[PDB]
Amino acid sequence: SEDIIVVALYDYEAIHHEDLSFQKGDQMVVLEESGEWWKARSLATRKEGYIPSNYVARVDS
Repeated sequence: SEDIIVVALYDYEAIHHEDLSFQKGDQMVVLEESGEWWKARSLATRKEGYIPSNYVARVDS
């Protein structure tokens, strides 16, 4: 029973309305699945926005 939580493997700063700045070793949950831009919620701040999946890793935690 996996889930849609990913981890940011590199630092990234937001740049839009529902954007999200994560870090090189951050953890975020995904709210929906899409192309390379996934919408997730950063648990470190309970916020949520976009995150380039090309520099992230999907996991069930």
